[PDB]
Amino acid sequence: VRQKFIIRSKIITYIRSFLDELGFLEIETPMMNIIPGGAVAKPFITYHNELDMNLYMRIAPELYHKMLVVGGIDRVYEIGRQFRNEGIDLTHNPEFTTCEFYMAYADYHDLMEITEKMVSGMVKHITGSYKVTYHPDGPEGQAYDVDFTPPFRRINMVEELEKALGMKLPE
Amino acid sequence: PMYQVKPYHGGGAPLRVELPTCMYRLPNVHG
Ligand SMILES: C[C@H]1CCC[C@H](C[C@H]2Cc3cc(O)cc(O)c3C(=O)O2)O1
Repeated sequence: VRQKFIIRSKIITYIRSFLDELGFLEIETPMMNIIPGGAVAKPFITYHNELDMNLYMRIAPELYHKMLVVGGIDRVYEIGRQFRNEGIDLTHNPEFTTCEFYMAYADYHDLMEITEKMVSGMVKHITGSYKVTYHPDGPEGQAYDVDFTPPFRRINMVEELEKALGMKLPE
Repeated sequence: PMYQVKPYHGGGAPLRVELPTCMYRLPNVHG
């Protein structure tokens, strides 16, 4: 159990090191908002006394980060808690931790390479190789080595869905 | 042999003075 949380900490610390080294500024934005945004989710609502008005817990920091980029801070990131007032299951908890970063003069192609380098580098640094063993159904089931060797496979939503369905979709 | 006289330190146990101390350290898990 200890080892799992040591690994969790190593993951977060690795990401901070990765982004700091790329010239990102670590920032903090509001967890209480007049208007929640940046994701699709049911929000938590709370009453703030001194301002005599309801506030929402953030579901994401996205809109604040973009405003900071408008402000002239070209590279920003935040690793912090978000809150989604939704259901609990194997992969969802109402409060969970995310990293968001925003990079001026980059597009999505750039973020794919950066994602590949960050994730593959993370797995390799922490586990010693690109391949990690995973039991999708727990130890009672079969295990699979998940291969994080870049580059990652790419598929296009609409085209691949067309192939998968065996039918042409609308333009 | 001359008759026994207990040491002035009491005779219970060897003097054991309190010495200066230094909080131990744990290693950086990230290192
Ligand atoms: C910021 C996003 C980007 C996509 C992956 C991940 C999605 C996120 C969704 C999500 C919703 C929710 O209500 C509770 C949760 O624990 C999660 C989660 O861990 O994963 O983080």
